[PDB]
Amino acid sequence: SQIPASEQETLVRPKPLLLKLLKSVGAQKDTYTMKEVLFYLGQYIMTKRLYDAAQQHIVYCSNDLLGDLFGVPSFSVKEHRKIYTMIYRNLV
Ligand SMILES: CC(C)(O)c1cc(F)c2c(c1)C(=O)N(Cc1ccc(C#N)cn1)[C@@]2(OCC1(CO)CC1)c1ccc(Cl)cc1
Repeated sequence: SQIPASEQETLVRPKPLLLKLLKSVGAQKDTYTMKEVLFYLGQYIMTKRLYDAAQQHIVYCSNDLLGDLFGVPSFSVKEHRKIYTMIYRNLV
């Protein structure tokens, strides 16, 4: 665990383009726990194949709405506080 359980559990409201992303992989609500947002972001990453076998912990999100939302061309799945901060930029 890198992120406290209580923080993972908290209900959040995605801004519209993050909601678009979540809805494109089957999410059907306006509010989610951060853990739920992360689950659907993972579904999106795996669906769009934003990964590479040579660097298995890197999400390659350039030229993708996810990259626009997070403001980076790539990031490491191991850096959870950095991921949370990128999500917070996208919550109401
Ligand atoms: C192959 C690759 C690049 O290594 C990869 C891709 C991937 F999509 C996931 C992982 C790894 C991984 O470990 N995940 C779980 C995770 C990672 C970090 C945090 C935080 N803070 C929370 N959860 C991901 O989702 C996994 C899954 C849903 O749980 C089945 C679809 C995931 C979710 C969301 C984000 Cl933003 C980033 C990553």
